[PDB]
Amino acid sequence: VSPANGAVVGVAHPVVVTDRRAVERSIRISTPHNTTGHFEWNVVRWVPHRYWPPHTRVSVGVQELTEGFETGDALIGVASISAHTFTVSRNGEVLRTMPASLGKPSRPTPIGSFHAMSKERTVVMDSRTIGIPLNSSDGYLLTAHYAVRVTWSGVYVHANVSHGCINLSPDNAAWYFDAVTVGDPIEVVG
Repeated sequence: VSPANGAVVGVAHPVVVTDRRAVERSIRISTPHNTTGHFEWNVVRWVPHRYWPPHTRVSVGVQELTEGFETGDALIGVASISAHTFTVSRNGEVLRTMPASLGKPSRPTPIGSFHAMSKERTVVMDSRTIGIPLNSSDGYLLTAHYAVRVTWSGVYVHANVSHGCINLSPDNAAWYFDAVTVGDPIEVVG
């Protein structure tokens, strides 16, 4: 079961647990206002309906085991294909509307509602590593700085960008990296 014990995460962070109805029954999310959500699939995860309440203690019961974590500030990022922005708000107020490169017109950033999965100060991205040659237009070999993993499928926040990834200036990517915490909502919309 993840997040780990005591871990202070953001508000889009799902709980991950490693008959489909039968293990669902053996799990329950206990919150101060009994927050509702649903199961999504092995390994099953539970997502809150409109997020977690900020600064709320969450405990997960799964069988004879209970574990609990905390939520911090409500820091929300929204990526607009059409506005060409990444906008980061924290508790209502917006901190930065930042210009962003969201994929490329061939492969723009996939619409969805996600969370920051991890933080890596620099990450090298070689298309050869997943079977894509460098002589391709959708090919690359670069070091990404201040990379925040959006999806399992390879979107990173870190312009002809491939894999759907989100590109910002270094000043803005550094800040978001500073601002963001594991769990924070990243929203891809129009």
